[PDB]
Amino acid sequence: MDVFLMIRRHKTTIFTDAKESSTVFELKRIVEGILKRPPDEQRLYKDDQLLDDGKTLGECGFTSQTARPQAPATVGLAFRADDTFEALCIEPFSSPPELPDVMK
Amino acid sequence: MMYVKLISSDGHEFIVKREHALTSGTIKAMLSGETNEVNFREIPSHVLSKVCMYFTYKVRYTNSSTEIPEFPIAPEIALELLMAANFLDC
Amino acid sequence: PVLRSVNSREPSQVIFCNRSPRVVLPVWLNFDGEPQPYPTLPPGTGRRIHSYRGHLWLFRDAGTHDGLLVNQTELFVPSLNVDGQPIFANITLPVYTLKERCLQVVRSLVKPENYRRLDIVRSLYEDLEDHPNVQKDLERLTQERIA
Ligand SMILES: Cc1ncsc1-c1ccc(CNC(=O)[C@@H]2C[C@@H](O)CN2C(=O)[C@@H](NC(=O)C2(F)CC2)C(C)(C)SC[C@H]2CC[C@H](CN3CCOCC3)CC2)cc1
Repeated sequence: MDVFLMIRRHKTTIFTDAKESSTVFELKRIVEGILKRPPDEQRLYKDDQLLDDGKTLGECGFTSQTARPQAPATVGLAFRADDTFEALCIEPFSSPPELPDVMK
Repeated sequence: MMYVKLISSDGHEFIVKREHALTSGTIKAMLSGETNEVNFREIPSHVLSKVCMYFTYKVRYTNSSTEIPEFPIAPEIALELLMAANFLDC
Repeated sequence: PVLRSVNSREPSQVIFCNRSPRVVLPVWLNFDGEPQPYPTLPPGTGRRIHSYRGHLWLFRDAGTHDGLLVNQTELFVPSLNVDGQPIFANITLPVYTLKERCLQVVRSLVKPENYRRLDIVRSLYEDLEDHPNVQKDLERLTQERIA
């Protein structure tokens, strides 16, 4: 049961598909190849809580319905550089203009 | 697989599988006359984010007998998304 | 017309199942090829109906006339029932192009008169104006068959 998700950190966003039977660690490995940082330096979060390596994606709550291709679920990322793991900071997307009047 | 980077006007970076990005003929060309990166000076993140979601949606549900969900487009982004679409030919 | 129903007079029973989020308008092409409207099916509904073999059906959004697919193609021709089993015609949303979908939403929110007021390139006005219709899709399908 493939789940579709967005992995975001700072101004970076990754769009990837994973199985519900896969784990945080397997997904941290996915981050490796793409972003060239080892799993030891990655913390992956659902909302504000760390996802423990070895918990299946469904367990983490990334249910098939919750993470859909049209509306992907966000898996947070923060990188551990040197002394401390960094605080989670996912920058927001641009704010849309005001709806034009004709549409209003 | 192979990935590519699509960057918005406001500087957000989106990493998408190449085959997903190749959904757009315009992105294909930009990719080939090296860097696997493309910069969109006129597409803001709240549009380009939605474009990447479309890439995911088309690939999964193209040539599939699963019931196809409706692609959600909010009103406040629709006009900008249309503009981006016409340019990207997706 | 190549795209026309034929008077089989051979009855067939079909179940039209709407597997779309859209209100479906069933469209029947008469023996002279003319599109004919039929009762609408709301989302999540299905009906057992009577038709005859060789008759041609297409399925559309009732309000917007957007194109819909029946059994993953555009045209449905009822086959010969087998074992008392109704033939199932499943209406599904297509995978629209992003542009076409964007046009659908804008058309839904902007009255046709005000299309020119939008701050968009001219080529796109003409696109918003070219509302989806049955007459245009029939000519395409004919030429594809000719191919
Ligand atoms: C409930 C529902 N929800 C979404 S759709 C839907 C629905 C709803 C009705 C159907 C009926 N089915 C057809 O109309 C099939 C379909 C197509 O195959 C043409 N057609 C034919 O019946 C053609 N006639 C012939 O082919 C022949 F005589 C040679 C055999 C024909 C179009 C030339 S006559 C149609 C008349 C219509 C009136 C009816 C008699 N009553 C009862 C219905 O209204 C009031 C008076 C008798 C037949 C089917 C689906």
